[PDB]
Amino acid sequence: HMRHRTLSSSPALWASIPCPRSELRLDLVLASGQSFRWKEQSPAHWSGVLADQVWTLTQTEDQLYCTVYRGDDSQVSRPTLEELETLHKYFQLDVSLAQLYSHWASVDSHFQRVAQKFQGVRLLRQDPTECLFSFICSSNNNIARITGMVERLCQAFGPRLIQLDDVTYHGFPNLHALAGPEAETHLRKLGLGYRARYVRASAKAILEEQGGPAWLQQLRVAPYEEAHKALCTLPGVGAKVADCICLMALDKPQAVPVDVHVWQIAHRDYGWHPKTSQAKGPSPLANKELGNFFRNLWGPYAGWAQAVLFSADLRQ
Ligand SMILES: Cc1nc2[nH]c(N)nc(=S)c2[nH]1
Ligand code: NI
Repeated sequence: HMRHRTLSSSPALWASIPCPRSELRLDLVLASGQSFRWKEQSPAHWSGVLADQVWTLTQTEDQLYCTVYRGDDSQVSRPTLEELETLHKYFQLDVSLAQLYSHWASVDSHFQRVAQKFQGVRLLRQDPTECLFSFICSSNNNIARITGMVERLCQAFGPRLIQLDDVTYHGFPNLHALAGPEAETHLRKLGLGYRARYVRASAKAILEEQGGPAWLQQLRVAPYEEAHKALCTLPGVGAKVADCICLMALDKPQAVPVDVHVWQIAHRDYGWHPKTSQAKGPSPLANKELGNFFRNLWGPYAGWAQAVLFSADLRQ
């Protein structure tokens, strides 16, 4: 009934935010392992849900164009001012990525080379709940599969928003919905495997042990180290997952997730080995050590630099 807008099709309905290609490349940010809720339905047109609404996003060399689908039986209008603010905060556009790129570059030549080809990789400020349960799905997984699991989980447990072409859009579930006695069984049906148990258990744990989603808000203002430790008490959440959530949803720019990719990057590209470890390969200690290494080199926005390299290590 209703269709995925392009900018050519329905230019009336779009609005714009002044934003150079160099501060944000949508195609590098939206499907490079931060959010799993965005897809390029038509070329250069990214559609996804954001806080119980659907958006299509596209950009020129100096403009970010965006349009909103309210969902309900609505008078299709342009994005409001508040909705444009919501998108501004989402891309943390107050932060100048140009100055961060040069600041990291001045101590790190490897970064300088990569950053040539990979500009406009910045961090989304994601909802905590959505980031938590998406990253619980990330264990022993690739982006594409995580994307699939998260989509079905939202269709199965989350409120229906709107349909566009053959795609139905659902909001992220509340904790209560994931915590119930049939939730693990349903989630296995949806292909999550062992992650089904961690999803239900962490949903149940945040409700009963931590008092629901205001807890995640507390962790947003809590210092990084405290947030990381508290996340790590949850079923299915270790250092990597906890660091991804810290970086991506709890405003801890210094959080450096250490997975197989950044372990490999460190060794291959930086010649780093664990010093204070005698054991040669990965471990909790060595991984924590590697995180410290990157903070020391890049500074309090080490997490963001790390995202530039992670994103670049996907594209051959
Ligand atoms: C899905 C995903 N896994 C990740 N691991 C690391 N180290 N960095 C990022 S940004 C990431 N994203
Ligand atoms: Ni070596």
